[PDB]
Amino acid sequence: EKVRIYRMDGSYRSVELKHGNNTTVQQIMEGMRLSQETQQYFTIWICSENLSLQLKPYHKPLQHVRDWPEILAELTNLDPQRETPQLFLRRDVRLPLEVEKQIEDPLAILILFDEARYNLLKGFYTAPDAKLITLASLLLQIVYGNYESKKHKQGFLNEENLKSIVPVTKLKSKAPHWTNRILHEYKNLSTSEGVSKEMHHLQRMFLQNCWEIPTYGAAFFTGQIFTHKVIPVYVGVNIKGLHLLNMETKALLISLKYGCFMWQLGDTDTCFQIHSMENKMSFIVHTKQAGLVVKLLMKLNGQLM
Amino acid sequence: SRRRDYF
Repeated sequence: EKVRIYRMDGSYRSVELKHGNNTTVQQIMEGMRLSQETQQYFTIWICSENLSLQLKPYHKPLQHVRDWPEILAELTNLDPQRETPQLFLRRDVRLPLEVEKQIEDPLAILILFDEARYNLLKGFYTAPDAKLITLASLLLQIVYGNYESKKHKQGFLNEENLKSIVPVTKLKSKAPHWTNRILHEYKNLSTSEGVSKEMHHLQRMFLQNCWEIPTYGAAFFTGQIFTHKVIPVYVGVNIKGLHLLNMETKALLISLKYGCFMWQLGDTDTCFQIHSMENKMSFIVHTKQAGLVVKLLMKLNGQLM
Repeated sequence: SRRRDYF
């Protein structure tokens, strides 16, 4: 009768299936308490730990849940028995930056933020220290309210506060040196009788600071490049273009805007090639998600001019 | 055709 829909903070809502395991995504949206303005920003994904797939409005979530091992087998080289899929509320990857940039809906801001925060904290955002220090300061206000000196002034910025305001990939070596500027800026949000108190203004300010990160809004895919030397990669694909991360470190390897690179289908459906326009070099990415990536690149580039 | 086109 019912099914869990998660948000990227890990919370979830219970929904009623009008047509049982035949219930569509579109129905489910309407199944929850949501308008077609609100539904403009997100849809349903199905994700297990190592594969996330955006659903069409006419797909049937539960059957994809049922059919996951073969989906996994079609799309990845994972062991099927070690992944459990769940349904998620997450950003529509087609959502143009320009349209998002006008978002005023509290609910949408929240879904979008919980997702941005997850991405920030896991290391999928590369941005300079200044940017990271700003976001951390916003997280402090959001999670702990006004700066209050009695508790903080440094000594209450222990690696476990920190853990929750900076990317996990910066937290052992970079961020211990940012702790002063983080508190300074945190003091200014609380001290600012001009910048708004409210939970959705902070969340929105948070998204504002994310909008320029190159990988913002990307859907990730896993893959490999053969420089015997194999580099495991996340392929990021977004409204701005194509991005490769190291799977281990999250180090950004390359970022390419639509127009400054072209792609070719591999000889088989399990790889694709990227030719640099300026660097005049080529590389191949191996991943059984090749067809996905390539269609998302055609579709998102076409959303331009 | 339909059940395998994501995104």
